[PDB]
Amino acid sequence: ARTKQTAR
Amino acid sequence: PSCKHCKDDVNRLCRVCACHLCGGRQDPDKQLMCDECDMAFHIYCLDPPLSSVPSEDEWYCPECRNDA
Ligand SMILES: [Zn+2]
Ligand SMILES: [Zn+2]
Ligand SMILES: [Zn+2]
Ligand SMILES: [Zn+2]
Repeated sequence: ARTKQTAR
Repeated sequence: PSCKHCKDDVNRLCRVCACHLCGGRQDPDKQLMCDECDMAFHIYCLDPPLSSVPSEDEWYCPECRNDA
């Protein structure tokens, strides 16, 4: 799922 | 500003540009984006709350999801 920000 | 409802004020709640349920901007890494309405939801604000971000490609929020 999309998140507002991602680790990568 | 970017958001006309909160004028981007980091100290203000906004259910439009931040978590749609609590209005909080914290933990963007835990804010799921609805693949229908594009609103953000903390995993922990959902009912039921999720302990982690779902693995599946798409995610639909409580307002958009089909009846289970
Ligand atoms: Zn806003
Ligand atoms: Zn709503
Ligand atoms: Zn929230
Ligand atoms: Zn939605």
